Amino acid sequence: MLTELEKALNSIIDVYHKYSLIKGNFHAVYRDDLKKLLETESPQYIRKKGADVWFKELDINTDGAVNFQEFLILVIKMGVAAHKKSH
Amino acid sequence: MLTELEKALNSIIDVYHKYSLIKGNFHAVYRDDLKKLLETESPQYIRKKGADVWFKELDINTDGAVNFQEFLILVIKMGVAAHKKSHE
Amino acid sequence: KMSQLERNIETIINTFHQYSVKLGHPDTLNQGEFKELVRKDLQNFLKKENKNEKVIEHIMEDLDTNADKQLSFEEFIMLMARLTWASHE
Amino acid sequence: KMSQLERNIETIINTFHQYSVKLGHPDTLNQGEFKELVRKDLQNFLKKENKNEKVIEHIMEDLDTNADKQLSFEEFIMLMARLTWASHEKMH
Ligand SMILES: [Ca+2]
Ligand SMILES: [Ca+2]
Ligand SMILES: [Ca+2]
Ligand SMILES: [Ca+2]
Ligand SMILES: [Ca+2]
Ligand SMILES: [Ca+2]
Ligand SMILES: [Ca+2]
Ligand SMILES: [Ca+2]
Ligand SMILES: [Cl-]
Ligand SMILES: [Cl-]
Repeated sequence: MLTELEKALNSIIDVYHKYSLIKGNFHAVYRDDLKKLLETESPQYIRKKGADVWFKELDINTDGAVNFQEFLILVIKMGVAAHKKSH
Repeated sequence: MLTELEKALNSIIDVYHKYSLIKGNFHAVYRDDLKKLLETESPQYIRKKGADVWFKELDINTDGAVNFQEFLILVIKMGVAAHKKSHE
Repeated sequence: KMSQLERNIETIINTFHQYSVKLGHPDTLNQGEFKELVRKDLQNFLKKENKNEKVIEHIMEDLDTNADKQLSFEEFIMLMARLTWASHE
Repeated sequence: KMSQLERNIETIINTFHQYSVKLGHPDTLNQGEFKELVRKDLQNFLKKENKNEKVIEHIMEDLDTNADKQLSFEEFIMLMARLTWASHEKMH
């Protein structure tokens, strides 16, 4: 039995895969995939930055994709911002 | 015998350790430490961005420190930029 | 209406808070709070580490980047990302 | 005058170039070039992985984010960061 916190962490991987499996490399989220991700998964205060700004910020190696470790930057920022909001 | 490439990767860890040891938590580089790292370790085209601009970019969790995994972002960007230069 | 990603982040925030609020600064984890959370809510992910209290203390010390003997949410989330990465790998 | 970090980066770049230029596009690694680089220059850091050609193949596939069957330097450097992290972690 995984705890609820542990299941939450595994679910973060599932969310990435929903998008990384759309096309091309299954370990890559491309710019249009990332736009769908932000629209579907993130609140307005994250979306309003814009998918192009977010893509440039997350694509650390400038290879035209967001890999899982790069996606974790977005998760960290969303968690920190959500935590701020909740109080 | 580590290869020259492997020794270069381990040396990158040593560079970070040089600066994280200056003060405070020994797994953290703070604003002034990073300024000193950029000034000593990085070329002008990297430095010119500004140490505060780099710090804001590297501090992903906004806890006021740059940890080793955050430092790796700088190393990737430096690598990509130097590679571009080496054939330009 | 909450997305899957939002639910997972809420789970993280609410778990942090369950412990942070019990004692001391209500929005940070002191050492006893961090230990309790890791012991219960990361009993599988940190199964080996939980066998040694000093290992857990060292984990906290590493995460405590402003050296105040407490983990803010900012500090703590770096652990959650490391653990997700480790699970992924 | 070159810093410690700059020398380490130059070592990475020169090693990538050594193999990328052997065949095909001179600034990317094709599968055979990548295999050669891993077998020789990462014989310690990827010791277990090297024992299976198909594992080395999968690592390149995962790194090849635009799926053109070669690794640009941008794609390759992500392996370098991952291996540096792994080495940092095991010196705990
Ligand atoms: Ca994909
Ligand atoms: Ca990328
Ligand atoms: Ca320090
Ligand atoms: Ca940080
Ligand atoms: Ca508390
Ligand atoms: Ca703290
Ligand atoms: Ca080539
Ligand atoms: Ca490619
Ligand atoms: Cl594609
Ligand atoms: Cl301090």
